[PDB]
Amino acid sequence: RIPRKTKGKSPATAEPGTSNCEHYKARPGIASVQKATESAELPMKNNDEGTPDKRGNTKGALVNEHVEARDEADDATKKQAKDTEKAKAQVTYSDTGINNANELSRSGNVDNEGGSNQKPMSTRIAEATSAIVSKHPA
Amino acid sequence: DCRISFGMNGAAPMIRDETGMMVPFEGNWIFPLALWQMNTRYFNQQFDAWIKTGELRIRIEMGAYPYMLHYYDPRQYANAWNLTSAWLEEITPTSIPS
Amino acid sequence: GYQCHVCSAVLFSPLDLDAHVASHGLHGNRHITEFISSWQNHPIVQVSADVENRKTAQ
Amino acid sequence: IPVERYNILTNPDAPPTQIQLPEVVDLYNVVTRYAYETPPITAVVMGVP
Ligand SMILES: [Zn+2]
Repeated sequence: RIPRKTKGKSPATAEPGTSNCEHYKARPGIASVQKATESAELPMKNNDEGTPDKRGNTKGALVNEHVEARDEADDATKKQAKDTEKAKAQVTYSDTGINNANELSRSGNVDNEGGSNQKPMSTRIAEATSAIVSKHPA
Repeated sequence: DCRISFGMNGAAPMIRDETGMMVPFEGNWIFPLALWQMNTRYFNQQFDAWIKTGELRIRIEMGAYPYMLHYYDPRQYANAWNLTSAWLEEITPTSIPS
Repeated sequence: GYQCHVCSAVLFSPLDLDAHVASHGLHGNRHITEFISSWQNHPIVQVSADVENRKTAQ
Repeated sequence: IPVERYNILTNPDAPPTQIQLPEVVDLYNVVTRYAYETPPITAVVMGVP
């Protein structure tokens, strides 16, 4: 049966019409297009930070966004330079020429509620429960 | 616009005319050479068995070509299907043989 | 050698012919898509991602 | 034993595809089984002059 990719909740003579031989070279190169369209096929990369996890916490990195997006833009330009053979990238995403000071991406400084996730949400909820508790006497 | 509809249950496979009609693998036909070149594989598994035995007759217009001569003794048997099968096979979208 | 008439694929086994005609929906006593050109002999098929052992497949 | 859940067996006048689904669920209903075929996508690709 078909396996599961993710983890789960657990006389007749041969007719003379053909005899194959290689004759026609592919003029743009069929495998050379095949590798490039394999590379172009690649699906959409996940961006899941800033979203609630299983327990209720964000899945980010405790960075505010004005440094976070500049960081990931510089890292994208660095990966672009690694993808190219050259050392300094021609196309760049950081320090392009226009300013980007009113900018903010998604990451895990802020929760959904709007406050700072310097403490976990599960910690805050368990804290609010444990603030009021009653114990029977002796 | 030239498509090949296969035959079923013994009925004849047919071909698309430029008048939009459909016709079996019979009768005198006229091709531009470029059509044969663009589908030079897929026609070979469709036509050659009808060329060798049936009376399907094709005239392929191309204007100019280099040519090859082969001679024979008329006192004996002769057959050209090896040379013609070689030629019809070796037609390439890029090139043609003589 | 073998070949089917509904395509121009070159086949070898009679069980391979019986397997191939089921793609067109025939019957006699696997992949995700199967293409075939009309000038070259380079047919291309495609297979799912998790399955290993790619043998000229996308 | 619940007579009200087996409508087809206990009503001689019940239509076969009758359900009373929002009120009470039945058992022993009229299920319709299939047998399809999903082929892979094929294409014969011709050039053009
Ligand atoms: Zn076929």
